[PDB]
Amino acid sequence: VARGWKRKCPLFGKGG
Repeated sequence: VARGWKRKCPLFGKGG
């Protein structure tokens, strides 16, 4: 999934 990028994915935060 590409919706949970604000949890364990610090790569895309504000940009997500």
